[PDB]
Amino acid sequence: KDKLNPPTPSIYLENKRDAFFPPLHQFCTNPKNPVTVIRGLAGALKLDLGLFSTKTLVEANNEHMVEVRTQLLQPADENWDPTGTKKIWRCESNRSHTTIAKYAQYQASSFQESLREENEKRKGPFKTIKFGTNIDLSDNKKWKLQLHELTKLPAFARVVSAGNLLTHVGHTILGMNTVQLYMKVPGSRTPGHQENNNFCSVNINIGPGDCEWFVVPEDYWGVLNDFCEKNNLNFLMSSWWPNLEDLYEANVPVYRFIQRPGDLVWINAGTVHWVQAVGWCNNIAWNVGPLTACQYKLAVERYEWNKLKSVKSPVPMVHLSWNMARNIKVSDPKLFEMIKYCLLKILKQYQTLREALVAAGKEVIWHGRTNDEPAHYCSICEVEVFNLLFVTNESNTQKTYIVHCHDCARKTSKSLENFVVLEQYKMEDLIQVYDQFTLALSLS
Ligand SMILES: O=C([O-])CC(=O)C(=O)O
Ligand SMILES: [Mn+2]
Ligand SMILES: [Zn+2]
Repeated sequence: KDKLNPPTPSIYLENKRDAFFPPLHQFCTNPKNPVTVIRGLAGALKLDLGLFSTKTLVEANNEHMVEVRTQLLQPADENWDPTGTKKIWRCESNRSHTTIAKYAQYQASSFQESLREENEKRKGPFKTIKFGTNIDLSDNKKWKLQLHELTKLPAFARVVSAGNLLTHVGHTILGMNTVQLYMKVPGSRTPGHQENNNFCSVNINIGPGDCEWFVVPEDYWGVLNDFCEKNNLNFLMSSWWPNLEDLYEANVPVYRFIQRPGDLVWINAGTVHWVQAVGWCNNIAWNVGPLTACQYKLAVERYEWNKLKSVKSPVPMVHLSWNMARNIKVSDPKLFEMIKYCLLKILKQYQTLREALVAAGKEVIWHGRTNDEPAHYCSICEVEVFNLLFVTNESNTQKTYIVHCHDCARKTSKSLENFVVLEQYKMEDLIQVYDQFTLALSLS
């Protein structure tokens, strides 16, 4: 079908007015648009992209860490097995570390070398390339001018804003509410994925070269999960590059487009995507969580799915849900009912566990909390642990407070005789927050 190759939802900005025009924000967060390409964004705002050039980055922090992926240079939109016999989903992508200064040297010599081949005149085997990915730009003292430039964006796309759920988590989540940088040569690939806990994402191409994007709507993700499983791949943990002919056969629509320097790509919640550099360029990216029923719903879904698959959730959705109820006036009835439902479930589970402990003669110790203290995860299984913390007698005395969930503590110590139970919130107080959480009136 032509319907299997749909057009790209696109918007063309000329000036600051187009960029701050409220219908732009509405268009991006509309569930019907899996992706929005905002063309000419940096030009419209007069953003100085030179602050993110490789020359500038070397001058700023030349010894900064870079994660290196070593890959094969594949043709166009395909992925072949090493021998060049057939197209397969598994990608080769070996990891190591380098510095900005050393990768910059490779990026430049790569370009010079291709200029020479181009002046040498006239199925693989395939060449090896290196991709510099996941560069951490969270430190405001090291990247002051870079981070300040991104505050020039319209509020809905900023790393920090009052309407961003990730701003309401209350603590740093590396690479989600902090910026990541990518340094590339032609063929550099980001393999197939959904964002952490299905949060929206923003990506800006610094240039000077182009990137090519491939996008599949959220509601087809189960089909791609099946494909991975049938090819001995973990959808969440493995590196895979979809065979477009497999997808077409399975009637999965694929959005395909070019991202030019200064173009901003908005990836909506749960949208599946993979990317390759066409030329030499850098990119920057981070996550955003719009206050919509759609975003909250997909975030909760992936949170629960990650438990089944034994994968850690970077976003602590229990911690976040209480913060929303404490600090955010919710005027959408669907969104309000979703949050209320979740809090009620947390509250009942917490009540059940607490009374089981008390009925069995186990002391609950009042421990309390520091404000802005991050959520806790189980030191063994990495599930989020809220309020009732399980700590060993020894870690307690030493004041190390190494957190365990109830299930892991039990599996170790049958009657919890090796543990103490710490409580961070009084029950009356959580009941109060829940009770005072009501639907606000908005006429919008
Ligand atoms: O390689 C990049 O530009 C980062 C990327 O694909 C993404 O935003 O998922
Ligand atoms: Mn992404
Ligand atoms: Zn555990």
